[PDB]
Amino acid sequence: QLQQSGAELVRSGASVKLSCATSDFNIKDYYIHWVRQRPEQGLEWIGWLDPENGDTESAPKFQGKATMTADTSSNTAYLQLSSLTSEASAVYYCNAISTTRDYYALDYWGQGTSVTVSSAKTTPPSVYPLAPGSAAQTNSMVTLGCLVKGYFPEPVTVTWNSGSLSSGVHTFPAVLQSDLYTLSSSVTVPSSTWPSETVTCNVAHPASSTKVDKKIVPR
Amino acid sequence: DIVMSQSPSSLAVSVGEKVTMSCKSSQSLLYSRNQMNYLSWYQQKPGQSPKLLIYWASTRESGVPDRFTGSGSGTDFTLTISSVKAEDLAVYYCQQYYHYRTFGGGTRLEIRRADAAPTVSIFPPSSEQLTSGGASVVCFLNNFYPKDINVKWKIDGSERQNGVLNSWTDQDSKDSTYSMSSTLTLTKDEYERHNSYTCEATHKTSTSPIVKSFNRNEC
Repeated sequence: QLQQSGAELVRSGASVKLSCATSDFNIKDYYIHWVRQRPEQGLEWIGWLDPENGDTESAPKFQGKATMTADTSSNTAYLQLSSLTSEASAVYYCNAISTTRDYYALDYWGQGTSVTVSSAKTTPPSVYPLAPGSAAQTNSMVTLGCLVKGYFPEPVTVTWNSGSLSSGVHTFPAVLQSDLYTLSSSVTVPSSTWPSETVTCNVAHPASSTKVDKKIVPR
Repeated sequence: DIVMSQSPSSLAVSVGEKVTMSCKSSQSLLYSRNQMNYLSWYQQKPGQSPKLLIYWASTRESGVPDRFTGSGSGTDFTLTISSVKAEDLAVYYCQQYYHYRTFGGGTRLEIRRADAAPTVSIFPPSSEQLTSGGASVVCFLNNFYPKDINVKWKIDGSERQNGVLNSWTDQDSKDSTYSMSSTLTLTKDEYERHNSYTCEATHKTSTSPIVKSFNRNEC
């Protein structure tokens, strides 16, 4: 299981340092590949690095614009992207591959790092509880929501009751309006569980170290 | 530089049916003094990192259902899924690793299921957001199929087609339905200026518009 660094907001023309680490094995027994995916776009290969000897290779597209290094001491792989442009805004993945071990190729992937290249500043979100209107209890099921408004950049994580409520949960993709993101999430539980029991939506915005817990209380 | 092209760009099939998607490269991926086809297939479920399914054109990765089969040689390749499961929903890509690495445009696999009417919920602005001068009205339209749906907002009878944010979730891995969020943002003043707010939806599942509304007056 690979661990990648957190979301990054970088200024146009600046550079970024991305990390990919693991403690479940020696990164020396693998080849490290970096891959990126732009919004509503496909996959794009960037290059590979052999931690074992420092050998590397980049796609023509990223020649002399993407340094790849490794620190086998802490079992970590790095990818440096220089002179970043708005086009480089995407989700970067690291992929550790190996076939010299068993009769099957070992393939591991990181969770991805969201890199946004922009002139805008990070903006924490406002979290608003969405309680049903007076008319929404004479039913059997009840729907509640949380509105995560005006943040930048992506992404945000939303959970309900710290993960104890997952079935019935819907988290909608963020929409960009006036250079700020807005996202909403809904959860549907039995009318017998709420308001009798407390429902809370938890929001985290990595880019701004923002943590919010908002309890949904009836109107 | 080798170019990869895939077809179809997307297709929908119901659970249990067989599916075949192809991949084409502008140059042969079969190494002469080796007899190996340098091609691979990856699967990427929504929100997740891609996963290796097949390499060497036909070698299945360990832990990959026998449902997936890779065939082809030279410039023509195919990925086949014997009996599609609702969990197979994702985007499939082929990658050549003959000369550098390049990914095809991918094939999006959707799941066809029985039609389902949406469960609609409308939410007045939060007392907290109003205390900040903002007023967002939200409407959720959950668990519906097909994806095609029409939503319109009405305020005191007058429709509003400006200042509305809509977002669709990816098809659900479990029930194969779609959900959508529609947010109407106004200023507190404009909000306090009217009484009736309506979220109206049209879906092929009904010959009548599903309507939900509330009057600011009530508590």
